[PDB]
Amino acid sequence: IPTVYDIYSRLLKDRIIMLGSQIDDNVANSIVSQLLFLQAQDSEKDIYLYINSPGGSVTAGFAIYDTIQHIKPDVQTICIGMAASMGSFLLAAGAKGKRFALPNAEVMIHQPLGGAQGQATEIEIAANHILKTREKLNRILSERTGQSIEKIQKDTDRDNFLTAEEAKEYGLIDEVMVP
Amino acid sequence: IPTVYDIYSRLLKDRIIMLGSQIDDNVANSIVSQLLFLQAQDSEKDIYLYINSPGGSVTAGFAIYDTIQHIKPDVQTICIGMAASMGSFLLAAGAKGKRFALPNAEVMIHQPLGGAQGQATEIEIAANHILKTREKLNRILSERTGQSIEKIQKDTDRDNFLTAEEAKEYGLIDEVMVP
Amino acid sequence: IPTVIYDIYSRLLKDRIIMLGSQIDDNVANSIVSQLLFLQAQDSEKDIYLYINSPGGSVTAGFAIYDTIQHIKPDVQTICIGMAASMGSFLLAAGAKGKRFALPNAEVMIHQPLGGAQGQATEIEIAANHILKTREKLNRILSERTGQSIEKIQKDTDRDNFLTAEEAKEYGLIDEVMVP
Amino acid sequence: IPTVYDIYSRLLKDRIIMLGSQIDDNVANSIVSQLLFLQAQDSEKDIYLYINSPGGSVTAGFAIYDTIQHIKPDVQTICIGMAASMGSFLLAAGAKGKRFALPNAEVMIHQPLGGAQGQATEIEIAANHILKTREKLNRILSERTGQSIEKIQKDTDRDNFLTAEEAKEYGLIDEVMVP
Amino acid sequence: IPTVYDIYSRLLKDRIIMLGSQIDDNVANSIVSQLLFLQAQDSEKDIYLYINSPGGSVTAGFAIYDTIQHIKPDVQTICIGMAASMGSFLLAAGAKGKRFALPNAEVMIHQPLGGAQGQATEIEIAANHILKTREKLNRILSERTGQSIEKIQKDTDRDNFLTAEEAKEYGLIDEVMVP
Amino acid sequence: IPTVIYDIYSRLLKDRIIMLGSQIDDNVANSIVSQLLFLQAQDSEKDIYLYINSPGGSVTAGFAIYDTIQHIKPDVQTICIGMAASMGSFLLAAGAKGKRFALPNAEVMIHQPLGGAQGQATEIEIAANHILKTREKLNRILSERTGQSIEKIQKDTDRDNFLTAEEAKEYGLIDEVMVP
Amino acid sequence: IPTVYDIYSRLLKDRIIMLGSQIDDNVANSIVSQLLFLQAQDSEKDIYLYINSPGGSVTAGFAIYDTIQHIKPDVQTICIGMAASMGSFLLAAGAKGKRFALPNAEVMIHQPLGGAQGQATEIEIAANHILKTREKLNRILSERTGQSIEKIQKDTDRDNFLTAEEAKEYGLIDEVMVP
Amino acid sequence: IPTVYDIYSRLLKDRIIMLGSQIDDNVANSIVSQLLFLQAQDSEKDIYLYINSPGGSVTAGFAIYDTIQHIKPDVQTICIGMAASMGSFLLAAGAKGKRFALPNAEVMIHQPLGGAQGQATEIEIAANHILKTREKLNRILSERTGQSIEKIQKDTDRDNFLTAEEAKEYGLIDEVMVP
Amino acid sequence: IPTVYDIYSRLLKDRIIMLGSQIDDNVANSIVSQLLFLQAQDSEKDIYLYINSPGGSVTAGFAIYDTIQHIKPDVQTICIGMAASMGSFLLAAGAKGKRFALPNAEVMIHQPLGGAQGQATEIEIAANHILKTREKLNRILSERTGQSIEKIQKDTDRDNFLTAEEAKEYGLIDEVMVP
Amino acid sequence: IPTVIYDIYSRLLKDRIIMLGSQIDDNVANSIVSQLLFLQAQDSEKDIYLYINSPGGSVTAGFAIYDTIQHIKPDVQTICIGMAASMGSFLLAAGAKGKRFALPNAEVMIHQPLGGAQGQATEIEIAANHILKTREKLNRILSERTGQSIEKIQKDTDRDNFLTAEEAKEYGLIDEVMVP
Amino acid sequence: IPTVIYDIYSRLLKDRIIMLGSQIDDNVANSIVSQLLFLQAQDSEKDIYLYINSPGGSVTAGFAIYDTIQHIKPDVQTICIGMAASMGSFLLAAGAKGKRFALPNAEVMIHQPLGGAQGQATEIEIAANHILKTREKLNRILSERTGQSIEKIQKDTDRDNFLTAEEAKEYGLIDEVMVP
Amino acid sequence: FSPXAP
Amino acid sequence: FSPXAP
Amino acid sequence: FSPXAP
Amino acid sequence: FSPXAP
Amino acid sequence: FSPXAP
Amino acid sequence: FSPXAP
Amino acid sequence: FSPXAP
Amino acid sequence: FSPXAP
Amino acid sequence: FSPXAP
Amino acid sequence: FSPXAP
Amino acid sequence: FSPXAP
Amino acid sequence: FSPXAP
Repeated sequence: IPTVYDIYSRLLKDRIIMLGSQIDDNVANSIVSQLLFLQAQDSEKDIYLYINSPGGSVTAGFAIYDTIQHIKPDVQTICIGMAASMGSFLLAAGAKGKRFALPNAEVMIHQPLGGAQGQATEIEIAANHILKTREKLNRILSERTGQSIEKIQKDTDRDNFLTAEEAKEYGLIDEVMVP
Repeated sequence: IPTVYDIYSRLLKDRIIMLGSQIDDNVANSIVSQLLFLQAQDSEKDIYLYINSPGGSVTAGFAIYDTIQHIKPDVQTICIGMAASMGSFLLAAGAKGKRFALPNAEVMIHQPLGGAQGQATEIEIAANHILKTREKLNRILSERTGQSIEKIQKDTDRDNFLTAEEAKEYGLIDEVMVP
Repeated sequence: IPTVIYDIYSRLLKDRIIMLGSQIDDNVANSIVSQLLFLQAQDSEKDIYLYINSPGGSVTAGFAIYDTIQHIKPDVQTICIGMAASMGSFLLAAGAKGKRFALPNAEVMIHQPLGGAQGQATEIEIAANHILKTREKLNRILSERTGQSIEKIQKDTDRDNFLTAEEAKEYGLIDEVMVP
Repeated sequence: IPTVYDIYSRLLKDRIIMLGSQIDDNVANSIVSQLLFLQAQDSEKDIYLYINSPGGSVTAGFAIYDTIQHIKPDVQTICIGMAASMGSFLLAAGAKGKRFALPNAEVMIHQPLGGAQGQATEIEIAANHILKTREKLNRILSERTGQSIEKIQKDTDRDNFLTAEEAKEYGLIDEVMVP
Repeated sequence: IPTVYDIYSRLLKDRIIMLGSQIDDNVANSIVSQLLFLQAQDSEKDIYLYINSPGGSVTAGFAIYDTIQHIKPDVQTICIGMAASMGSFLLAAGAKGKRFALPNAEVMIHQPLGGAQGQATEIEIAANHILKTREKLNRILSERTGQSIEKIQKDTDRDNFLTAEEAKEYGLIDEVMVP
Repeated sequence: IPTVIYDIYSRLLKDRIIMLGSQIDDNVANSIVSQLLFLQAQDSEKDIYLYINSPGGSVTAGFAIYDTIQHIKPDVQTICIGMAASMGSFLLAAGAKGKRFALPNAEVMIHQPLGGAQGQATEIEIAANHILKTREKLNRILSERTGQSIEKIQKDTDRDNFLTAEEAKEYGLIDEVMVP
Repeated sequence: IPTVYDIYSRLLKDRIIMLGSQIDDNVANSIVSQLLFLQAQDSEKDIYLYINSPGGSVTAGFAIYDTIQHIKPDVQTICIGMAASMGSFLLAAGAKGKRFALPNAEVMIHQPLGGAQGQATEIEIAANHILKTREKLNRILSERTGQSIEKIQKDTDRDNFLTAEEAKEYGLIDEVMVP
Repeated sequence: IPTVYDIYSRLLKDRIIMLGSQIDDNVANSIVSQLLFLQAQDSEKDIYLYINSPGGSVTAGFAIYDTIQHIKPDVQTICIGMAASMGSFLLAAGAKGKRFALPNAEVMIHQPLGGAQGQATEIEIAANHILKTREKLNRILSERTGQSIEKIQKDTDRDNFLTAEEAKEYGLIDEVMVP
Repeated sequence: IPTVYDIYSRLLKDRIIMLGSQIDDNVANSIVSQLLFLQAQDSEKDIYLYINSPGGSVTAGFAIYDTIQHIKPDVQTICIGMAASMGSFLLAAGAKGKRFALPNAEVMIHQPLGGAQGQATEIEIAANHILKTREKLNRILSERTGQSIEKIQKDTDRDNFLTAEEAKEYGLIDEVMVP
Repeated sequence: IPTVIYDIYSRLLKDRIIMLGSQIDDNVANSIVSQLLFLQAQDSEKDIYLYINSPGGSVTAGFAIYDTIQHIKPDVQTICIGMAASMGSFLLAAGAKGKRFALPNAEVMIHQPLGGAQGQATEIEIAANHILKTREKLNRILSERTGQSIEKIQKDTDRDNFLTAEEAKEYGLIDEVMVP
Repeated sequence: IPTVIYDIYSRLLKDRIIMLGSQIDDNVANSIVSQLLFLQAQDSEKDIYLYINSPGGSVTAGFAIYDTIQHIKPDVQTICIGMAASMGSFLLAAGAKGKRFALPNAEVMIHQPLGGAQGQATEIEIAANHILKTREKLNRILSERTGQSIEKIQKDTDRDNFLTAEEAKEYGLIDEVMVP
Repeated sequence: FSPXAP
Repeated sequence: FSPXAP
Repeated sequence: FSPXAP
Repeated sequence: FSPXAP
Repeated sequence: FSPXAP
Repeated sequence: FSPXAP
Repeated sequence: FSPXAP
Repeated sequence: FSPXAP
Repeated sequence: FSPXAP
Repeated sequence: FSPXAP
Repeated sequence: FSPXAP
Repeated sequence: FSPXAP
């Protein structure tokens, strides 16, 4: 990681936040803290969330999502490279009109993944929880994209890879950033 | 395994079948074959199923269960040592009036155990399957014990250890075999 | 494995019963195939009885058994005891028409073939084409054996689909539930 | 972790404490130290405890709990992402009227987990200890939520997932923080 | 294993059963089968159970115990080498007046060992079960030795090693077999 | 492995059936070679039947079997049940002309030989030269057995190439699909 | 890593970016950030991307590719040592007339690598995705080199090693940098 | 291994010995014993050694070699499949005029392999020993093939693969066994 | 690493570069960067490359080689301890008349090492590549030493250890640095 | 490493003390060599002090240090504290004549070089020749530094040979025992 | 490691306190030796304080410290806090006479040296001779430092021997128990 | 399982 | 276990 | 998260 | 598989 | 990525 | 062990 | 392999 | 690498 | 530990 | 190593 | 260790 | 924790 400040701290000075890894609690806590700090510095200027992420934890992802919606600044999202799973959910969560992807970026949507072992009753609880999580994700994706819940359900049943242009047509982003 | 014939083959000559291990497909295939063979030798004489088993596979257990109910001979069941999980289900499956346990034998009933990994939809299918399996077990146990399905559901929610005398009161066996 | 005054499975084979009681790999297939051909050579007219308690396994091994069943002259009855899943349920459905059975509490499960591929794009393409062709072949045969449309088989095998014996009968995978 | 100060040290300057990981002794010792330090700086101003945690050690959790109740400043609690087990206990421990969750945050309550190996007598001691620990947790949760001990016992028997809105209805939080 | 018959099969012809290993289900199933076979050959002649065992499974041990008490023949017990835990329980279970140990044999008594993992409620069930198992063992040992339940409880609290002579004084055996 | 009132494979060997039902290693080759020579000694005129359900394996072990087949006087019929891949499909194609069969759902796969080499540049050169010469030898023989040109064999074995029984017949790897 | 600044930070001051490792997300995020930072410092001056890389992730590589094409400054590319796979793709992506290799540098082109496990349907999705990725790479390589798509397809079917001079003749670079 | 006798025992009745594995001490002891037994049955009739072997231990190989040369019967050698290293040495050791290979059989010759660890003096001893072993092998191969020691030395410096026809030209065998 | 600056950074101030480890990409990237930096500081003054290295990656080695030949300053090479494989290649690459070794230094030359796995065609490609790499190394060594390509080929066929004096006679260095 | 009001080793280097206090690998050698050259550049006349507590290690790394000691103008004093074994004792003996010391309870050990070889007979021969030549080189230099004959060094290093400080002095590996 | 308004150990070193608070290896020895020499250079008359909480470790590393203590001019006080075992207790006993202390609940343990040997009979002989000579050297010095006979040291170190602080004083390993 | 299998 | 099993 | 925390 | 193999 | 992000 | 076992 | 081995 | 990069 | 160490 | 490197 | 090193 | 620790 080069020094210029470390490069990421230098970008944060210009209100750029990098989500460039798998989403776990540590990444979420850091992004949330950055969002709140930037709002405190200036509640009107745009924030820029650059996304190159295969996704990760749904609850960690929702910490970021809820913080984006809570703060007053518009949060622009730019997909560079890849936005998969909770990564693509967060891409779609940027301010309307300010969600971008580079031309060769990959967007992937699918249903949440998980696991359960033990008694029938325990598996039931785990299943109910992950199905409720999927309903919550699909509802929000419907609102953010303009697609019906029924179409989101069908289109996320298996791994679904989109080009930047396809993500735009779908309503996950607003513009392809062309060179 | 001592010779007298190996001891188990000698007991099979007197229509005694030993269920003395964890229930997997190999054990089931062997017990099923023994039951059918004894029926072919004599369709009227009793068969004796001695049980010392912590249980195992539900489908393997059901292969044995269905074979017991199918054949013409009465199958006596005797719990020696332990009959747990699918072991106790098979103990309860013996001919009415001919289900026994020794005085210090341990009977244990609980709900089926399992696992599920992957997409929300896959976890849903696994959960539905294990709940349907539990309903099927509870219904049959109801018929064999005389207890309601509702009571079986409550009593199998966690590990439930019964003395021989308690197993008799419950209707899992008919008699405690006293010296 | 207990002895009868023969090992028990060899004793059952004398009465033309073949046990498919494990995961289907090449060794299991080679043994079942050999048993089928041997029984046909002993008597080309008498029924053979294939008892199935299997989670399935290799598709090619399963097809060795399938093709041998269809080739020989004797009717092969199939009886599901316990479980017939994947290639196990395919073989259950492959028994002689009118002579496919399950015990009341038996579990039947159908789904699509499973596999894997690693390497260059072109290698993954070849593997994908092969497994898709395998699925089409399985689904077509299941359509013929059950009387269901290939479209319905495709939808019903998209994920793990568990059937009771009674449901398997309604579906056309078996002919009768064997009642006490 | 970006520099602005490291981001967490910058938040601590504004009396924000981050509980953003599994709760072990190190996390507890750090949070306790932060609480006491903030009290020493100003004994009247509110402290803000942001929670994104799957829980962890009960004794470590109680170090934090007891420190919160001991100090003079009100400690606000905000659930971002997830508050599970001892995490949800600490969420409920914030000053009355000042316990919050973001709209898509997940709250989970259940009974304590543990283990015991050895002699019958040793297992008895371990069991008595964990049951007493559960009674202590349930009593305090009763006081903090306004629910009866009987209801807490039933509702924590297995994993119980709550939405933010459900956590509010339950009395674990006071308000859902809406955009 | 030398041939004379294999040596153990030759001893079984003279109604000698060897319990010369750790007690698991396989050992129990074999000993039980041997006892029943010998009873069927002759219901009046003594059987001889030679014990050199560190113990093992309590339920497997109880399968053997209950079979001994059930059959008509007296079962003599002879401790050679070691009888520990469930081994010493079975030594004490021989016909009164016909329980022996060689002079340098070691007898050891202690409380049952086990394990429990999971929720507080699951640990409670496991603890209750192992304590009930201990009560059952201690009650029977009281009856077989003539010692009070209170004394058995104190003397089995930790590993308690007895010489043959001490085992006789205690009432675990009737005679030391002198050369 | 069941007993018939012989182990089943020994019973089939009495009727001149040899089972190649596993991966081809030296032990399998030594056994098949011994069986072929023994059957020739029993009767030098009667056909032998080689049943193949094999993913292939060692090329040298495969060539031990190949050379023994061509050496002995009896015709060796080959029947693909399930799968004949790699050296398995080579041996399928090596059966007596007019007497190479596959069951309808059997899978045949052809590809180039696989190997490895680590060490000095000169050692890698030797390993490469050896495996390329092995491929030339396999391709030449396949050309002779199938009637396809060496150039076409080279192109068609460049990557994994899966054939149905019918396609294997059209290619010249077998003579007939064995229909029920 | 010696100090002069660490050497790489010193080179970045003169607008030199080192791509000297396997390409993963962390490397891509860093290179992208460096490119954008250099553009912000001066939108007209050339940037120099030195490449010694065996390649790596295609999506990470495309993050770098898209950033190069997006920014206003010309990005010169210099292959030192090795540019293989996505490394050689990035070498070819430099500004026209300003793509170089040292005389003994190795360039290698081939098709993308991947994997897939699971249901037939899942393998189909994975295959379609990697084939579309290959089409995209080949099309861009055609445009950057002046070779036909048909020739690129044939020449990338297996590992294809080029000398610097051969890479120049092919159109992957513009000049061999001679002493 | 099929029954006809096990197949190998049936072949031994016709004086066929199978060397169909890696050469270790167990294989050597067995082959030596077979050779001596066949000589005792009939000191005039030919023995047939079928070889499909990657070689192995040099000392084990020499046990076989010396036994072949010691006994009165001619030992024919037939290479089926592969004769490598000590395998090809033994192929060449058959009676002159009675060494065969099938047309597609592979013969490979190379120098002995080994190892040495410890003090300089110990490595010297190990090196001297393996070089002396190589001289002994090369001298005998010279005598059996009619090639000079100098030519054997050059031709075994690295792995050298021969076709059957080439092995005949070299003098390792006398005839290719043609269809 | 002691401080005076860390010692290596202090030596770099006097235009000394240390190649004191196995040659991988990281080492190459660092040495290349150092060479270019020193040239930028002063394009006329000598640079000193001290070598104590067992070699490593050929492509990494060629990055260093090409950079040495590209820059204007003479690069002196001094072998201290060991220069093996690509280490000895780089020793020989120093400016003519300014290649040195200490009297007890070890120089070793041999052929490149590698691997290849997969289809015959893939092994062919790997073999062709490593043979072409060896031809390139041998040609350059010929030019730098004055020895024929044929002699380099023979002398590098196996590990060939040279004293400093022998390395001088060979033309790998110009002088032995005597005390 | 504690700090002094510098890290302790950097503080000692300011007084021209170099610590060789670990196993000798390339990194240790490169650092010691750099320190020696740096101290010479600071002052080409003042003594340097090499403190040795080392079980030895790589012979080539050891020779980098040896050759640098002999090359530079300053006298390098050597002091064995604790242990100087193998290449450690070689370097102890390499200090300026009259200025090689050991503390009274220090252990000095000499033996022959250790190594390994795997592969073809020819490769083992090359490895053996190399390690024997390395031993000859070490023994020759030790002869010169100690005043003992090459023949006596050869015999005395055949196996591990442990010397007290006093014995090391009598042998000629050091000049004085440093007494309190 | 907390900071004081220096890391705590660096702050203690400013007051001539050296902490030997771990297992004794070469790195620990090299650091302690360097600290002792540095403190002597700062002031050759003022006492140094060696605080010991150590299970021991390497004998040669321990002797590096021992010899440095005896070499320098300042008195080195030793204080056992917690534990001084094996080479730890040897170093405790090595402090200036009259200035060796232990806290009341500190544990001191003495025993014979530990080691190993593998290989030829002759190699095991050399290893045995070396470790026995090492033991003789340790026992002789302990005799001198404690006032106990060599015969008594030999018997008392034959197996692990745990001493209270008071017992260590009676033995002569320390001079005083430091009372509160 | 007879009647009828066998 | 007879009487009665068997 | 202000207002009100902080 | 007869007729004809065998 | 400016204009406009930032 | 006789007499008396057996 | 006969004739002639055996 | 200048001229010209940079 | 003073007095007297230090 | 000077003279002459450097 | 001085005198004399240093 | 004050008062009184500190």
